Amino acid sequence: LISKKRKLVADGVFYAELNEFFTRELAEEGYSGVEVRVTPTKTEVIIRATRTQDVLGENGRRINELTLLVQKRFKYAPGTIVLYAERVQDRGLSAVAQAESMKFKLLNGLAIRRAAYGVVRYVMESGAKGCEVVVSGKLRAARAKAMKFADGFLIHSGQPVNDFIDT
Amino acid sequence: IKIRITLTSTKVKQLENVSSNIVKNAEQHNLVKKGPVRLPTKVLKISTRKTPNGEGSKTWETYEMRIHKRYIDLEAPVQIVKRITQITIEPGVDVEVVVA
Amino acid sequence: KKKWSKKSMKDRAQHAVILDQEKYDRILKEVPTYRYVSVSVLVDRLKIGGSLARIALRHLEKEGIIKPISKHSKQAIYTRAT
Amino acid sequence: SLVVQEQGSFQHILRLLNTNVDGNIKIVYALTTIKGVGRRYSNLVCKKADVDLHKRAGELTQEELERIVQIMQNPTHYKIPAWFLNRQNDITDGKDYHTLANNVESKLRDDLERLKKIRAHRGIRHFWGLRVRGQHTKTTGRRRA
Amino acid sequence: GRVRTKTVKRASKALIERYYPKLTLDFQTNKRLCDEIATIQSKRLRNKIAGYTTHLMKRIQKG
Amino acid sequence: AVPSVQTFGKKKSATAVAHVKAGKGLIKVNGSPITLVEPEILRFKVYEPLLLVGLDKFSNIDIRVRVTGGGHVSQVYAIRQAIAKGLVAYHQKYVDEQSKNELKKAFTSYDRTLLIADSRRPEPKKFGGKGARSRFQKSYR
Amino acid sequence: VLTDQNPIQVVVDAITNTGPREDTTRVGGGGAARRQAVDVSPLRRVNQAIALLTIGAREAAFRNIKTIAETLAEELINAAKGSSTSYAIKKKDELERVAKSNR
Amino acid sequence: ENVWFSHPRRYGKGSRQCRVCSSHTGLIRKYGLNICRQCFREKANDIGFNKFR
Amino acid sequence: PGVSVRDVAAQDFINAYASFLQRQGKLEVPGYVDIVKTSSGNEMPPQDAEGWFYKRAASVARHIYMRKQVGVGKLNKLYGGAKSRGVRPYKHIDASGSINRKVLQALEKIGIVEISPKGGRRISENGQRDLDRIAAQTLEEDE
RNA sequence: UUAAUUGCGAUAACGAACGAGACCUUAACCUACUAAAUAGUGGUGCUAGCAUUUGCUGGUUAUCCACUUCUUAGAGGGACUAUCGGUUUCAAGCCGAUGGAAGUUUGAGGCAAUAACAGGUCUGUGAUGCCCUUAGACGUUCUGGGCCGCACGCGCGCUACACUGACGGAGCCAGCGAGUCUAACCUUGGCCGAGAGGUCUUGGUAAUCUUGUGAAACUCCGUCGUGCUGGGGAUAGAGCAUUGUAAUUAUUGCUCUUCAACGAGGAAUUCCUAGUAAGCGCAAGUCAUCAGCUUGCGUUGAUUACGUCCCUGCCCUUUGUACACAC
Repeated sequence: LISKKRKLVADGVFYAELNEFFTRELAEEGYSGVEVRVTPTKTEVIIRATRTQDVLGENGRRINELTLLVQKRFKYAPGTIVLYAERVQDRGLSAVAQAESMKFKLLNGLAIRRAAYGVVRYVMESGAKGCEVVVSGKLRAARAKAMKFADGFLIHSGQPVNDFIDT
Repeated sequence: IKIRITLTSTKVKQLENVSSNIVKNAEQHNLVKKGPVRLPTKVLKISTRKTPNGEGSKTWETYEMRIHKRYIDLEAPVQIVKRITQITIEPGVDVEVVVA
Repeated sequence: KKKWSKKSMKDRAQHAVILDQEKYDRILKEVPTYRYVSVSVLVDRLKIGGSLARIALRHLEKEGIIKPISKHSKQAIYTRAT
Repeated sequence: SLVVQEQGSFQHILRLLNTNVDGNIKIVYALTTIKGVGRRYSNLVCKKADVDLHKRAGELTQEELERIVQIMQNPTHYKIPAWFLNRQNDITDGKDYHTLANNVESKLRDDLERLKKIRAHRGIRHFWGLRVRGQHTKTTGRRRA
Repeated sequence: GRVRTKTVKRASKALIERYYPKLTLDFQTNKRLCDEIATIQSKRLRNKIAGYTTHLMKRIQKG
Repeated sequence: AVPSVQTFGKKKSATAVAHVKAGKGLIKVNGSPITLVEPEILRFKVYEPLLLVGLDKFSNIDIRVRVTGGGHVSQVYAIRQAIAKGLVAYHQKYVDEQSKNELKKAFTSYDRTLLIADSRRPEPKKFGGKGARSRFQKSYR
Repeated sequence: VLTDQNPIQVVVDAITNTGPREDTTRVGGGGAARRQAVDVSPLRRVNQAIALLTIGAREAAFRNIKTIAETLAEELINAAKGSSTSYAIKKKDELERVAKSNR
Repeated sequence: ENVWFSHPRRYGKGSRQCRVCSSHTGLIRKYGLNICRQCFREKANDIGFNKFR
Repeated sequence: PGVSVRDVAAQDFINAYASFLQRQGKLEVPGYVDIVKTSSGNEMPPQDAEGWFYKRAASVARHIYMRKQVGVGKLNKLYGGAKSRGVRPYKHIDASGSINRKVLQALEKIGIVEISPKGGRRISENGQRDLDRIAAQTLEEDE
């Protein structure tokens, strides 16, 4: 119907919109990632998340609302859009999930040093070859300071960075 | 009835294995066809300045998107095309079927 | 507002643009003995213009005195047949 | 390879259109050097007059100069498509007119003066001596004072 | 810059130490032996290793 | 079938595909005899393989070269390289390899680039300048 | 067509004769930039000969009725023969003088 | 009143706005993605616009 | 033997064919010639006032004879060029569509060409035969 | 020695990490492996022409075949200094002869360590610490303007200062790239015309169409010939219409005109080792309209260089120091 280039660009922008929505609200529900399954007359979207039992809602109401939002937005018949929720092993393999975890920890009021150290220790138990956490901004100070913690080896350049790392 | 199945994805390995298994299915189910016609990789180049503001050296970067396109013509029965649509479906590849 | 130049005048040469009989016969009697024939040499030796030089060359080659070797545009090389 | 001998009927100076003009050069460009007339116009009027282009303005006959000036001062006499004129649909008449050496400056004076007397923006710009085509005057074009 | 990196250095030393009999001076055979006795994730890196092994064997053939 | 050999000549962007086989002994380019490109110098430049090998030994062998891509110089260079390569292929597939080896030796002695394409490929232009290695300028005040 | 002898011979003779056989290089030293005379390689001899040749040709062809082709031909004829007026040799002898004197 | 928005916005950057930060200036319209340049820089990593050269 | 147009030297053949065409002189010339500059990007009229029309007609006939089907736009793109747009740089400018179309119509009337499917013109059989016959006549009367 | 704490090696160091290198895309070889009515190579009826005599061009799309040698995807293979000659505790390396594709990593890029600038950025945002409007507000909008204003100085730039020309007629070239679904883009066509202009669908969700992008300089024949002149195109005016309901402080495109400084430019400074400096252009970006700009690509395509620390910079070591926001 319309051009394939614009079609897949809209695919990308819709992916960005849904990722922004998920990371904006489902973050405190342990949201980690999404992948869109395209099927004739069906849009399956998968979600591997950490706090699945509390993102689910009592008898699938929140999942129903997430579904029916985009359903009514693109005049889908109910059931055509479907989102599935699973839990992945080794939750430390989710940079976004760890990001939102210590993000909430800051608004809770934990110490930055201890909190970041706990995050990096959780990751080291998860089994990362290298972990690196930088916190930048005001640290009981009126001048912006940037500080970092690291363990293991952390490659900084190359397609090994483009693929193997998580940021 | 004189349909065309085309694949316009950007996942190169998923496209490759999709084409491979579709070819294997067609050959093993004895449907005469010509090989998957392969189109030139369409590259989309979008050039953008790094700096949000107007400062810094006049540095540039070019974001690139790649598109691989394949198509195959099938003259195959209604029940068998229903079977092909409903099975051997592999995600990650945007595959669409038209007629003529 | 300032001219900002020297603009000294030229030599005001006597290059001949129109051709009369006293120049026709003059160039006819002066073109012999000249090993190399060209528009530039005609201009520099007869003080004649480009139009007159080309017109005279084509008239002479029509009459038949010297057989040319190349008629390439922007560069005409001629020699006398002796 | 035509050759025509010029007799004593040639004049070292020729006075046409109330201005001195130099002969000895091509007819078309002897017309171009006239004020208000240029390359294309001179060429097309020579074509209408049916004069040999290779010929120079010096070696022309009396009826040839007369037909040249006739086509210059009245194209409608020689069946010209009538839109070739230089100043058409003017203010004074509103129809197609033709301009010559004095005429260009006379009519320029007239219509610029109309602009000044109506105090139009273009006219006031011409009075000030500034750019009237909306050009950029901040940096470029300082050599006019 | 025909020098080789330290990873090529150590790969050559180690794999020659316990793979001397299987490879020889022949370049193509060295390539086709190292590729199969090694798990190299780069064709260019494999070519580097094979070239250094041939250089080492040329060194060994005398002295 | 007819014994016919298909080769090509290449330059910057000019591809010239040459078909050589048993014919009446004529060389035609883009449907035209090779005499009528009319650069008056590139004519002899594309004559060079023919003037070097001699046309006598190919009395009933004809070549049809069709050219595309690139400018005039690149096109005539692809023409000469193709009319050489097809000739060598014919001398290998249908005439003695004894003659083929010496013919390609003569081609190499005349010029290496007639059989081996120029490795001078286009160089991409980088941002920050009008040219591949040319930067815009550099002002101080 | 003029001087019907071998055209390649006369142009190679012009190149050989016009080749600057000795010139000089700038040397800083200290306090003042001075000049010191050296002899030059045949590569640079022939390159400078043809460079001066074509520079004089372009100068003599710039803004005149004379075409670049025949101005270059007459420049080669003068460079092969030697008439103290050609651009190429008139700068060759000038550079030789400013090298010998600087020496 | 019905003349609150009389002046048209059918062309120019009055119409073109970014789909992320509602930008009007710097809107790259190409391919119909309608986002500003810095938003494109930020979201290329996640959308799938990858830098190779 | 059979001699095709792509075998003969372009310039002298075209000139001889134009001279023969001019001597033939039964083409019903329009007359508005000697007014146009043959392009919108040109700045100066052509030189040969009394002619150049048989030149243009023979050129377009030869071009359409070698090609398969080209239109007025293709002819304008091919015959056009760049215009010196003042201090602005040069860009391609198309040739004169009115004269291109009118020579298209004149060649239609003399029957060398005909309308074609897909838009454009093809070469009529009589056009082929007469153009190539006059090519042979030029080859037989040039010496 | 290399471009490199690249390595060889020596050795109060041994063992590790990052950067570098590796890494990935682009261009360059295969006449070989799987595939191209979105095209041809090779054979026939429709074939027409040159023409009669034995060859070239194309169309004829359920009109009959093998393939990709020309538009292409892939375990693809291959330059690892491969072989050899010279110098080096002859170790790492460097200079030379070549089929082979290049033997400066075969090129050109992306990413790029640790620390820092108070370098840009609140003008990218329902992001903020601290001050400002809280109701004749700085909150959203309407009509005009303005950022284009010009005595002047500067900064990438385009055309130039003519004969390798200017102009005129004829012969041909590819590539990066874009293009209309609830809106109307790229425009293939008949036509009325000096040109710019004015119609209904046939073409297109795009190897099929726009687009052999028939582009520009470029090849052949022609006018002018050294006059600030047919060079240079700008400052004036007269007209013709798609843009915008709105050009006007010419928006723009064509025709006439105008014929202005400019005759290669002082001190002073930018890019450059191969298809690259440069000259020509083309596609996209911002596009209702407007490129002289930018991002890339393509055509024509050079002598220059294989060295240096002399000027300007970088790193390391040694060294002096009364410096330490650090000459």
